[PDB]
Amino acid sequence: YIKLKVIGQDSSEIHFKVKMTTHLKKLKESYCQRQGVPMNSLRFLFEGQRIADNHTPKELGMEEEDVIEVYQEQTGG
Amino acid sequence: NNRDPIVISDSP
Repeated sequence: YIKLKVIGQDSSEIHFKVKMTTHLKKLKESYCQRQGVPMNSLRFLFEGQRIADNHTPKELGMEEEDVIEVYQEQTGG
Repeated sequence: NNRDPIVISDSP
């Protein structure tokens, strides 16, 4: 699998174990559901760009133990 | 350390 290291605001090493075949859409929502926040509230940043709902770990250049950031959106949701 | 591994379920 692919372990994505998400940088939490409280400095947490969130290790998301994703599957190389599933769209990041299901991963993005699952992250929100786990933290107890609605989707569109947090933006996932990868290489400066933000992961879209139609993005897959196959593109961009995602690898094992990769680093991904998460920040709150200006809208809050 | 504060690393937590998350495993989800792949479903359409």
